[PDB]
Amino acid sequence: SDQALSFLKDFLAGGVAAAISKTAVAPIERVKLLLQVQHASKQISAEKQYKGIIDCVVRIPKEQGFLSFWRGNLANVIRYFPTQALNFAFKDKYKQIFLGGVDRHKQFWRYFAGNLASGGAAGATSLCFVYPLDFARTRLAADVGKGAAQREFTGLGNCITKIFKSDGLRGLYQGFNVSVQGIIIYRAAYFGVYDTAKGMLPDPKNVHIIVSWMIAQTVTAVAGLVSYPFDTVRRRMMMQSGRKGADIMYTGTVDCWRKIAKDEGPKAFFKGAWSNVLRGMGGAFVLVLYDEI
Ligand SMILES: C=C1[C@@H]2CC[C@H]3[C@]4(C)C[C@H](O[C@H]5O[C@H](CO)[C@@H](OS(=O)(=O)O)[C@H](OS(=O)(=O)O)[C@H]5OC(=O)CC(C)C)CC(C(=O)O)(C(=O)O)[C@H]4CC[C@]3(C2)[C@H]1O
Repeated sequence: SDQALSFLKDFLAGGVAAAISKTAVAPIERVKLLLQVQHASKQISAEKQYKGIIDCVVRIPKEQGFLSFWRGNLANVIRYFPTQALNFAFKDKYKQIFLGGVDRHKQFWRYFAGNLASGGAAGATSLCFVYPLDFARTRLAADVGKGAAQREFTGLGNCITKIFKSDGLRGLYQGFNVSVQGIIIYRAAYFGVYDTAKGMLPDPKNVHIIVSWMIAQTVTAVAGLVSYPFDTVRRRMMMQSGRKGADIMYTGTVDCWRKIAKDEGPKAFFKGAWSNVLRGMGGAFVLVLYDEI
């Protein structure tokens, strides 16, 4: 060996691992979505909206079947491979266009900005292609329907083809913009918090290693909380595609930040935020157990 098809078995493993953690936490990921976008559903009346996580998981199995926890999951397992291909293709290029020729230690802010753009551009590129999967994934999760007769979509494939035959690609991509704003916010917080933090803590390796994990998670959760409102409006807009007239609670991104803060208050933006913290730590934790011989 020295060129034994090495580069791709990682790819397979990397995707197989991704599939496993996503599927493991798919149940809580669905509860977080429901709580997040239920207030804007055609199915969930006001007298069906869940009181929280427990209320939700205690009711879902009975309402739609135990397997419904995995409703919309398929897209989670797919997305990995197509996304990854696109990174091998642009991520590096973006790094050099924006971070090229700048020394992180002698230009902190020019590195902060360049790195945002670097991640912002790449994210926008990948989204551009797999966004639809996130769309379907989110639409299906919100499908609180019971039988295939009280179900908005009979699946991912249908969900895609349906909305399209209803709004072309425009429907399938609602929330795009704000999700791109969100990504930059996520990244600014992720790093912003890791820089201030790297100093407030002992970097001489002296800090067990497991404590190092819990802090990485801590940082992933903080970053995820700061950009959560953006995720919230993003999802709320996805909900609209296909809903021709009447119920249209939102018309545009601004129309969304608007209605919410008004009708739902200053926090509706964080509906599912805690659930999303659990989903994230749970996932990172699954990747831990996964590393078995
Ligand atoms: C408005 C919002 C909220 C805040 C920002 C994003 C993410 C958290 C942002 C995030 O993940 C991004 O952040 C990572 C941390 O800095 C960055 O890694 S890094 O380069 O190694 O630093 C990831 O890049 S990648 O190159 O590895 O692939 C990047 O992924 C993308 O660009 C994924 C595309 C599918 C978009 C990805 C993701 C996740 O972690 O849950 C994912 O979908 O998998 C998004 C969920 C959707 C929201 C939630 C978007 O709705």
